[PDB]
Parts: sequence; C-alpha cells; structure tokens
Amino acid sequence: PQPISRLEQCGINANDVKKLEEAGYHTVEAVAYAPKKELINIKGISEAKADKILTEAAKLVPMGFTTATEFHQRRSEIIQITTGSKELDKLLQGGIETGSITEMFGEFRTGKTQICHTLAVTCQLPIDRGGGEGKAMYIDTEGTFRPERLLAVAERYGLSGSDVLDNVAYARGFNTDHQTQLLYQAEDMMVESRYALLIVDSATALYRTDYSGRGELSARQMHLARFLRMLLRLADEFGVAVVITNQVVAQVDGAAMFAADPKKPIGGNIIAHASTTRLYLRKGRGETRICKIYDSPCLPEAEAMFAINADGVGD
Amino acid sequence: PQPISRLEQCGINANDVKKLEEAGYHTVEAVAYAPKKELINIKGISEAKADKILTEAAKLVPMGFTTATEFHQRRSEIIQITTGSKELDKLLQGGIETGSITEMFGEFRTGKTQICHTLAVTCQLPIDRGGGEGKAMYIDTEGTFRPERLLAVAERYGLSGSDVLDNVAYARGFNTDHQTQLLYQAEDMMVESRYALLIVDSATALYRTDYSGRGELSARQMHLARFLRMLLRLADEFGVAVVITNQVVAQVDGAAMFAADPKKPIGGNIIAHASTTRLYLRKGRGETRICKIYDSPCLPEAEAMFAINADGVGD
Amino acid sequence: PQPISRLEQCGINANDVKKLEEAGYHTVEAVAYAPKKELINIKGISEAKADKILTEAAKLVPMGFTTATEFHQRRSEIIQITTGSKELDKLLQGGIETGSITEMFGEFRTGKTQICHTLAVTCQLPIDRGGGEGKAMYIDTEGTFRPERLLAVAERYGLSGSDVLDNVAYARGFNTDHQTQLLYQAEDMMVESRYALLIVDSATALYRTDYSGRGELSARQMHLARFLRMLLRLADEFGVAVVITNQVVAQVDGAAMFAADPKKPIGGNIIAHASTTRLYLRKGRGETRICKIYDSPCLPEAEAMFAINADGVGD
Ligand SMILES: Nc1ncnc2c1ncn2[C@@H]1O[C@H](COP(=O)(O)OP(=O)(O)NP(=O)(O)O)[C@@H](O)[C@H]1O
Ligand SMILES: Nc1ncnc2c1ncn2[C@@H]1O[C@H](COP(=O)(O)OP(=O)(O)NP(=O)(O)O)[C@@H](O)[C@H]1O
Ligand SMILES: Nc1ncnc2c1ncn2[C@@H]1O[C@H](COP(=O)(O)OP(=O)(O)NP(=O)(O)O)[C@@H](O)[C@H]1O
Ligand SMILES: [Mg+2]
Ligand SMILES: [Mg+2]
Ligand SMILES: [Mg+2]
Ligand SMILES: [Mg+2]
Repeated sequence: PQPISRLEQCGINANDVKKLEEAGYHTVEAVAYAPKKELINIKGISEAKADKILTEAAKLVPMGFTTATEFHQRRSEIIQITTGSKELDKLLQGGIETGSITEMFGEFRTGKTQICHTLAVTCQLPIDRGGGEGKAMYIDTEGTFRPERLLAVAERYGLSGSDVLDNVAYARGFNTDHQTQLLYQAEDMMVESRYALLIVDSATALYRTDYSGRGELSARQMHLARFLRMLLRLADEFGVAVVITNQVVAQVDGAAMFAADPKKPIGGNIIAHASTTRLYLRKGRGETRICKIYDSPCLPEAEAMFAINADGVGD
Repeated sequence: PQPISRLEQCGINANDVKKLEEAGYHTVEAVAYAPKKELINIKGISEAKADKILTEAAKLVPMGFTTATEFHQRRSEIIQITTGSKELDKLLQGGIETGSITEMFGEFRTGKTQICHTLAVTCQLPIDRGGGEGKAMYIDTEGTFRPERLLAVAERYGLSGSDVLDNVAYARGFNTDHQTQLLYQAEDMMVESRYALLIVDSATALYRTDYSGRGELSARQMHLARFLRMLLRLADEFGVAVVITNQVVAQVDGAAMFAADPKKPIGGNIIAHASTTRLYLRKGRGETRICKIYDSPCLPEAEAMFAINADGVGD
Repeated sequence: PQPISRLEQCGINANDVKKLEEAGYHTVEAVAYAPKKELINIKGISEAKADKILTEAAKLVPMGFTTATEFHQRRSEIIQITTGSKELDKLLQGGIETGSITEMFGEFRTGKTQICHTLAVTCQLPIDRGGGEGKAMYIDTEGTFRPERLLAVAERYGLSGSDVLDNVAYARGFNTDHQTQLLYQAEDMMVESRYALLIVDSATALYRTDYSGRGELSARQMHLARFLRMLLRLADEFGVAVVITNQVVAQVDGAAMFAADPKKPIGGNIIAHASTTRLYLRKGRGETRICKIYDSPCLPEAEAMFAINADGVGD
C-alpha cells in the first residue's frame, strides 16, 4: 500500500511522480507491477526515464524468487472472509479466499446480490468473527444495492446497523470505461485504509450489452482481459478479495443435453482463465439454492445448500 | 434528470452536442453514463473530442464513490407507485420501486393488462399519501391499449376524465426495431415532464415472430440485451418505475416440471438477469387471479392471491 | 551443463565479463550462443568490439562429429518425470524427458496448471524414479500457485511437504521484462545446484488500445520467439526441462468450418515451430479428463483416462 509519493523522496523528480499520479498510478507496487512500455507510453519524459524509475521501484519491492516457503507463510494471513452460511463457508474451505478473483455466476435468482450483501457486511467483522475487519466496497452495474438488505443482514451478527452502513463504499458502474475509471479511483481510495473486500456486481453485464456482436464488437475480449488483469493487480498489491459476479448464456446447438446444463458462463476464455475461484449457483425450492464449484485450483466441486432467508444467506 | 442545458456551452461547442442529440442522447446523464465507444462510432466525432466530452460529462455528475449512508439518504424518498390491493402493498411492499424494471408475467387470462392500465392511471394523483404527480407511457405492441377502459376506470380514484387521456403517451410498435427505437423519442419527450412510470407491454412478444427460428436467435437476443440495458439507463437517469410484462412459452420436453409450471417466460438469460423483480401469475378460480414472487433483490419469496373485476385491480 | 571457468581474464577480462553479464550470458556456452551484433551492442561503456574469443572457444561447445551411439545411450536412461497416473504414463513413453520444451493447453476446467504443480513436486524424485532429483523452478503470473497442490502431491508419493516448499523457486510479476529478467537470473540460480525443470506456467498479458479505437500491433510474437529462445537455450545448455502452459482461443472455426476442434492455441506460428512437444487437454465427464497430443516428432496420437482428487492427480 506504499504510495507513489514514497518513491518521490527516494531520488525521484516531482514531474514523474505528478505524471504518474495524474495517469492513475497511486502505488509504487503497482508501478513495479506495470509493463515497461505501458509506463513509457504516457507523456514522453517517462520514455527515457523508465530505465531509472523501474529500478528505483524494484530496489525496494521484492520481485525475485518468493520461494514457496515464503509464499505459504504469507498465505497464512489470508483472511478467507466468511460467506454467511456454515455450509457454503465450509465447502469453500473456511469461506471466500482473499487476494484473488473469486467470481460467481448463475442463472437469475441464484442469490448473487444476496451473497454480495452478506460479504459486504461480514467482511467488517473481526478476524475471529469471520471477516477482515476492513471497510467494504460495492460497484454495482445495475443499481440493485438495496442497503435495507444490508441493515437486515447486520442484525444477525449483532453488529450495529449504525456503522455497517457508513463502513461501505458504493459506486455505480454505467459502462466499461466507467468500470475501469472507478477501479482507478478505488486504487487510491483504499490505499490509506484497510479494505478487505471489493464488490463488482455483474462485471460483464456492460460488456455484454455494449460490445454486442461477432467481430464487429469482439475487442471486448481484450478489454475484459485488461479489466480482470487490473482486478488481479489490485488483489495482489492490496490483498483485497475481489468478488465480481457473472451472468450466463445458453447452448443452442443441435444437442439439448450438456455439461452443467445448457447454461454456461459468458465471457469465453478471457474471463475463464483470469478467474481463480468460480462458483456456479442454481435454483432449488423456496429459499434453498445449490452451489457448485465450477473452476478453482484449490477446491473440489460439490454441492452446498444455501437458503436466502429474511436476513441474507443462511439456513 | 437534468437535460442538455450546459453541454452546448461547456467550452465544447453546440455542434457536436447537436450530433449527440440527433444520434440518440438528449441529456447530460446518458452521455456521462455512456462509454467512449458509442460516441467514437458516431460520424464526425474524433477520439480526442470524444475523450474531452466524456471527461466533461463525467465531471458534470458525481459518478464516483459515495458512502452507503448517502445511498440510504437517497433511498428514503423512493417514489414507489401506490398499488391498488392492500395485501399487494403488503407483498410488493409499497408498490413498485423507482430504480428497477418490473417483469410481471404469466399465461393467457392471468391479469397482466389490468396491472398495466391501473399502474398507468395511478401516481398521476397525490392520493394514498403518494406525492410526485406524474404521468404514464403506454407503449403497446400486442393490442391491449384500449383507451376506453383507460378513461372509464378513474372511478375508485375518482379523477374526472380526459386529463388522464391527455396525461398518457402512447406508441404502438409492431417490430422489435420499433420498441427500441421509440425509447429515444420517449426520453426526448419526457426529459422536461415528470414521469413516474413507463409501460411497455409484451415487449418480449415482438421477439417471437420478428426474429424467428434458431440461427436467427443471436441477433434477437443481442437486440433484447440492448433494449433492456437502455431501460436500465433510463431508470437510473430519470428515476421512474419502468414495467414490462412477459409472455410464456411451453416446455415440451416433459421433464423437470413434475406437473408444476409447464411454462417459461419468453426471452432467455438476457431478460432473466436485467429485471429487478419478476412476478409469476397463475389464474385461480372465477376472477381471483393468483400471484407469486418469482424473484426480487429484497422482497421475500411469498405467494399471495389477488383478484380482478371492473375498475381493475382489487382485493 | 555449467561454465568451465576458463575464459575469465583470458581474452575477456572480468570487467568485460560484467559488461556481457549485464545482458545475461553467464555460462561461457551461453555467451558463445549469442549473436555478435548483440555482444557488440550492449552499452557505450560495454562496446566489446574485439570479441571473437567466443568463436575460438569452440572446445566448450559440443560441435563436431559425435557418434549417435552416445546420444542413444545418454537418452536411453533419460530422466522422465511421471505425472502420477499410470494411464497418463502409458499414453506417453515418458515424453517429459529433461532437455526439451513441454507445452500444454486446454479449456479452463481440465487442469492445465494442475499437472504443472504435480510435475514440479515429483521433479525431486530420484533418477531411477519419475523425477530429476532437484528443486524445480516455477513462475506464475496467473497467481494460481495454491500450496495445497504442492503438499498433496508430495503426500501422494510419500514425501515431506517441507522439501517441496523450498524445492520450488516461485516468482511473480505482470510486466514482460519481469519474466525476461527472471529468466536472466535463472542461469544465476542454475549454477549452484541441480533442479532439471524450469516451468514458467502462465504467460504474461499486455494492455492495448483502451481509448484509441480498436485493433493494434503487439510485438508479442517476437517477444514470445525470444522468450522461447531463452527457454530452449537454457534447456540445451543446462540439460534442463522447460514447461509452458497455453491459453485456448475459440471462434477460429467460425468461417464455415465443421468446428470439430474450435479451440486453437494462442501464439500463431511462433508457438508452433519454437516448440517440440505439444499436448492437448480435453474436458471429460467430471474429473475423468482425457489427454491428447497435437504434434510430437516421436509420438503417435494417444488418449488416456486420468482423474484429479484431493491428494493430487490420480485414479
Ligand atoms: N427476505 C427474503 N426472504 C426470502 N427470500 C428472499 C428474501 N430476499 C430475497 N429473497 C430471495 O432470494 C432471491 C435472490 O435473488 P438475487 O440475489 O437478486 O439473484 P441475482 O441472480 O443476483 N438477480 P438477477 O441476476 O437480476 O436475476 C430473491 O430474488 C428472492 O427469491
Ligand atoms: N481438490 C480438488 N479435487 C478435485 N478437483 C479439483 C480439486 N481442486 C481443483 N480441482 C479441479 O481443477 C480444476 C481447475 O484446474 P486448474 O489447474 O486450475 O485449471 P486452469 O486452466 O489453470 N484454471 P484458470 O486459470 O481459472 O483457467 C477445477 O475446476 C476442478 O475441477
Ligand atoms: N368481470 C369482469 N368484467 C370485465 N372485465 C373483467 C372482468 N374480470 C376481469 N376483467 C378484465 O380482465 C383484464 C385482465 O387482463 P387480461 O384479461 O389478461 O388481458 P389480455 O388483453 O388478455 N392480456 P395479454 O394478452 O397478456 O396482453 C382486466 O383489465 C379487467 O378489465
Ligand atoms: Mg441472486
Ligand atoms: Mg395483460
Ligand atoms: Mg496443470
Ligand atoms: Mg513432432
């Protein structure tokens, strides 16, 4: 979370720092995580200044061989924010892991925003209470925030509804460029504080609605790859749990029977590879719904029944 | 909800603003919520000028990060329509939301046009403690307008006649192109007049013969996705309760119904997702059509009967 | 395998040695394998114009007529690293042998990087067993370096998890120069001990035109050619095995093609002839995935049945 200004005092001229700040770079770790040509292609001064600023940034940040001994040791501090249901939390090995993209998707009324609200609430719980003790974020691309649901959720854990609402940041995503710019703002908006959770509800709704077509608007895949890359950059530099959610699309080929039903996630492989944890939700009966692990390099696929009660997710 | 009154003189000349006005955007908010692609695609618009007017429109509005307490301060004045049935007020919980898209659907003879006309009449009057004297927009394609049951129904409301008749705007599209293309004229029309509701009735009835068959499906679902995203933008801009009613299609597969719900709503995952609440309707006995909460971000799952008779909705 | 330490202060002094070490080439064979244009173009201080010593130092390179019997006997008892599944080891006569490039690709659910961790863990197994008896490297820009993979696979073959912890030199970084520099000090940690594996797993992404229209160059093709160039030069010099993983891109068969195999590799012709062994991963019913070969000089087309469980990969 070290800012750009920390680079300035270590033998860096103010022009480069101010250009970096204006361009949307707020963390020296992010610069050390940035491609050389990307930093070069800003104004023109950084073109000849890259060979010095990159070394100045890397002299502090350890980017050599973070051996698996150190990686496992730093894996201990991973919060694994709770889910809301004991079944979901246990099936997720203690809950939703932090520092990674943990996209979930499903058909309508699968509880995507319900789990989003429960996460935005329970990430503020103390560490022993199933949370990161952090301040939540929420980037909704449709407006279904429903903060009254947050208040109702806040009652179950005994946390006061007075501060769980002021401990949540909100932002309306209106297009793809708005998504990227809001993420840029969130970069310097969580830099000073401990934020344990980042929400983007329907990270792909605007991609699907705006970049519509084949070929005519299939630069969307490069755009979405860039966006998911920036989410992973944030989740690495800050340790924040990115919990973007995704919609689904139908299989219309001659067959009717398919793996995981005709309903398969949208985005293609740009979003499938750049998504470490992937949960597929379906509809059961009444409140009950079933969760299945679609893609995760650490979990076995199974079923966990979570019911959308009067206070979020639980049983 | 602020029309184009400052874009024409925001340093940027009024000429490219005229191009924007004729190309589809008639307000500051729609451009601010717009991405760069839709405007660079416009003829006569350069990339740099597009970036300039995008930054201008963005800095015009907040489009940023606000605390959820401010969102509640915005939520306390949600102008929900006054639903005609008391038990319906106890299930819809105040009527119909302000930022939303309602999808009340069901088979033939299930009371989906009376709700359209009663929701058109209501909120034009400051009764039931419902302020915000607004209008209605009956945008019909199936042929369920009937502007005589419309005027002869303001009896329980008791609001005289022909003022509702001139207080409702009506357009009768026939193809899916018309229903989407008239939304621009709708917004350009009530950008200056306060509207509390926009009804497009059987909007998904057009996506049944207009783009007919498999192999013509992808274009149809793309068109519907753009139509619904445009609804989202209108609702998030003007803050109105926009209403769609959905047809049904049988499921001739013979499986996964167990003699229950042998009918799915027309439209696929394109519509199931971009709809805040959806209300299943099934016809009971005599004139008591029944209801159910298919989904809603906050409203709980609850079956609830209702009834129909002359003058429209009721107990 | 290692520099013979004879050219220091002999034709090229230690100062010029550092001048050439600026751009890698620490083993004498590595310097000899470099074009003279690059060696004469390093820095103003590092002109090194009179640098023909690398050619007269032909005693180090194995150039010359060497009996094919020596090659046959050296690779007859070659080190093969098993995948943990007998059927996988039966589709292939090892084919993982140390000293070539092993590329895999497939859909997301099939376990592209699942077997990479397994091979890295079992790479420590003795020579007569299915491993190189070393501390295999690893680089993962994707970030999917989950530790339970390392521990469970070690437990599968009856091994301590602490050994595999410090037996893998993980690294991480988004920028491409990061990967290149990692491969630059890859020699500097090649020198001291024996590992016989240099997995690089994920390939770094890049950012392209965000506001400036659509379509662009990348130079990724020559970057990937150079990257695989260091890969195979390291493999040949050190007698080590190089492993990469490849994303899958579909829609290539959308031009009136029967689309039997629409999932095409990324990388064009650069990935094709810079690679010797290529493998295809196909998703099966649940955990029952099937392994395939695109093209190998000494392999037919074979399929095997393999599964993934809690303790690694196996049936
Ligand atoms: N208080 C409550 N009591 C019982 N059930 C509830 C309650 N609140 C919500 N639900 C149910 O839980 C569902 C969750 O839906 P939601 O979380 O919006 O799904 P989604 O897939 O995110 N929505 P969309 O993608 O727009 O179709 C609701 O639609 C109701 O069916
Ligand atoms: N404990 C486990 N038991 C069984 N299967 C598992 C287990 N952990 C992971 N898997 C499977 O491994 C799959 C992912 O394999 P992985 O090696 O991560 O593929 P990848 O293509 O590298 N992933 P991505 O980068 O998201 O495209 C999951 O979707 C599961 O099917
Ligand atoms: N006893 C009655 N006398 C007169 N009208 C009645 C009576 N009972 C119900 N209705 C009418 O029934 C209507 C309910 O809508 P519905 O019968 O579904 O219309 P529709 O035109 O068939 N709908 P759709 O084809 O789905 O657009 C109301 O508008 C009432 O006016
Ligand atoms: Mg949901
Ligand atoms: Mg009707
Ligand atoms: Mg693998
Ligand atoms: Mg071959």
